[PDB]
Amino acid sequence: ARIAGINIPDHKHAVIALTSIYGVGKTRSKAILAAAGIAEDVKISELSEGQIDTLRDEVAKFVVEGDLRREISMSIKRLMDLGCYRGLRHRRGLPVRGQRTKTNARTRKGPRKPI
Amino acid sequence: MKKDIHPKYEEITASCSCGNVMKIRSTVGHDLNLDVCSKCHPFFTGKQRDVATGGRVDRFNKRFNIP
Amino acid sequence: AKLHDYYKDEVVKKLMTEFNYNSVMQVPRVEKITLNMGVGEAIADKKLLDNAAADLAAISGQKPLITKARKSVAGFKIRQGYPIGCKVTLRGERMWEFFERLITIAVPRIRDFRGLSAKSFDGRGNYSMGVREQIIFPEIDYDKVDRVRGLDITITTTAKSDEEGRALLAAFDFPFR
Amino acid sequence: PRSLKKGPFIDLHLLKKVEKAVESGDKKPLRTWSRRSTIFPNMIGLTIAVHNGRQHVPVFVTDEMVGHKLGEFAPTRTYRGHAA
Amino acid sequence: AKQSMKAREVKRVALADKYFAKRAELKAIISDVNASDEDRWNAVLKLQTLPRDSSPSRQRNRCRQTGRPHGFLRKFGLSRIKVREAAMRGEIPGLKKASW
RNA sequence: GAUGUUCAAA
RNA sequence: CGCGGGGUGGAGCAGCCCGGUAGCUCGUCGGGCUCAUAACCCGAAGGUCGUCGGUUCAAAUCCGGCCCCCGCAACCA
RNA sequence: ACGACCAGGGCUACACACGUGCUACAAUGGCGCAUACAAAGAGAAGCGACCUCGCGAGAGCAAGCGGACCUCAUAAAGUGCGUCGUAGUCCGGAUUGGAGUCUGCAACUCGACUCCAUGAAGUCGGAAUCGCUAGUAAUCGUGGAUCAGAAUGCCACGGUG
Ligand SMILES: [Mg+2]
Ligand SMILES: [Mg+2]
Ligand SMILES: [Mg+2]
Ligand SMILES: [Mg+2]
Ligand SMILES: [Mg+2]
Ligand SMILES: [Mg+2]
Ligand SMILES: [Zn+2]
Repeated sequence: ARIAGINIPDHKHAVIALTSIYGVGKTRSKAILAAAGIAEDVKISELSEGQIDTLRDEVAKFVVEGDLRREISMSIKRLMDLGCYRGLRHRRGLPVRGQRTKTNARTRKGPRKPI
Repeated sequence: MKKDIHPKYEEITASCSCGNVMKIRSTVGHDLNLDVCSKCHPFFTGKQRDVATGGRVDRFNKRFNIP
Repeated sequence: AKLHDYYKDEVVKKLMTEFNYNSVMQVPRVEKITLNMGVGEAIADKKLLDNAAADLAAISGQKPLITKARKSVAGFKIRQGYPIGCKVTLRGERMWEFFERLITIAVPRIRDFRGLSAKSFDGRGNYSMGVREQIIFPEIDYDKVDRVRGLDITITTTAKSDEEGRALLAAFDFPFR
Repeated sequence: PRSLKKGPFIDLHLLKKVEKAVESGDKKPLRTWSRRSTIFPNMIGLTIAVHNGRQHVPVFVTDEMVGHKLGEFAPTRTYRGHAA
Repeated sequence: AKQSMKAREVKRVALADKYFAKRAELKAIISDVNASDEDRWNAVLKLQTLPRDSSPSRQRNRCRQTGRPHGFLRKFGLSRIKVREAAMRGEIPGLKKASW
């Protein structure tokens, strides 16, 4: 299956396929299906790629895929040009929220590096 | 000028937030939109500083009202 | 040649009155505007000199010229005949196109501005200035370049005296201090 | 984050000195120890040297700066590297 | 340097008593109330002009007998070690060793 | 079942 | 000059013949065991093999060129 | 002046190792719905129902309670139902962007929580090493003190076993 987004959702439970789509969370998946009205408890028969036509227009109201990524990039480049502490952690690959660097900061710094 | 070696150079129209539009010959290849020009600059004998122009400054103002 | 047409229509008569010249030819003019970039990391990374050259090629339409070192120097660990700098000399309509672009866009785009030193002239009327960041020119897309280097702009002028040189650029409305 | 209802946070001495400079034109940097104060549109285009324990560090205010605290930009610790 | 910390704590409880009931409550409520507008801004201004030591949060709970910052228990107003010794001397009423 | 030195007086 | 041998992890040594993608020993660094140290144990990193070509699906491996070292024999402008 | 009064910072920095915890690596589980029980304790600069609005953290209004009465605050695995069907997964949650709540003079360094998005490592861990003999380990919830605010710790409590 395909959606308005560039990435293609898998053929399976409709809610799960949307969670996988970038930019759309499980809760946002439920938001647009509430507007679309397509539930999984309806007749499974008569299901086609034509049906997601309503999905194409309603998802477009939410920034997703490349649009969100562009937003993330502009937010981080601004941080770098600002000279703020928040930007500096981004540059050095260090925690950006105030978590301890002494220990338990592996996700930010990366694999262990010998002295 | 020697052919081939020199970058392509066509005319482009660069617009400004103040509304001034300048036709400039540059190698950008695209009509970029800029914010500050010579006319809207405090040093270039500007009467109205860029403070009047909006942006995320206006967004800060809508959230916090100090009238 | 936007700033050229202005010069021969208004600047010429403007300078003519305040100096009491005898001939139009006496009125100084801008001969050439050499743009110079220097890469001390060319010996370390020759690729960086090519990237700086690509930046100057974007800033000014004319293709950049690679300057080899004039003489070997011990302090800078350089050898004669080794590419080190990058220079473009603008003398025609493209000189005027760069000049009008610099005043209209590059000078405002500078982060913090307090005026351009009127004192910074070679003493022969030829104005030399230094650009701290290459990103100010809109030619290079911001965040599309490896590092933010700088350049040196020199306005060689017919004027034999600094006083004639300042008034020529001032007539163009150059942002002097 | 300060609550929206309470509005933005600013120090009296900081705001008073900013208004005293704006009316008399930009001329000198405002040396302040108030890192808690928020960056305001009124002080854009000015160099506020927010205090860093050892010595004040100069910051030039910009439009993107507004919505962030004065101290947030300022260095608060020096750690160049573990290696010499 | 314990005496200097105690000399400060006596100033903080004196100033808080001086100011907590005269202006602290009103400046907070007129800032908090949604209906109030503009004045809530001016109210914050006069608040910062105050000494700032009045704040009850400037006060730190400390034993009266030994002026100790940590180990303080409110009911006894004493530090943990002071409570233990007093309980054994029988000074604290109803306090016995606990078994269960 | 490897190796483990020393230590003024009151 | 002829013939034979050698160069592979910091070092040393295999693997070579009979091509199947390269190990060990010792050292290094980190951990463990012990009151502590050694021994020991575990994990990690390190060269794709003196170099350059050819061959081939594929080369430390096979055949040449070159460099250095060594053994023996040879040398009447 | 090894005294004292102040404002800002630091004790939360971080090539790195160790100690003790937490959360996992799923299907005896995750998700959604329906539905069942505690014991212990704390409260007047305090617990704060109900009601209205907010997806919500919350805000407003305001009953009652110095406490077998009021309020936290009612439990969780459990049971019954549907789906996942073994996949880095309807596992797992790091991390990060955006926005808001609350405390507090103020949350930038340096608070917690909510929402929207993101979905790292991890498919059970090397040499080695710890705790526990019965309601004990194991597991699952609850309360307290400290406390303006700030638990995964700590002192208690019950559930299954
Ligand atoms: Mg004493
Ligand atoms: Mg306190
Ligand atoms: Mg202080
Ligand atoms: Mg500490
Ligand atoms: Mg598991
Ligand atoms: Mg608390
Ligand atoms: Zn403009």
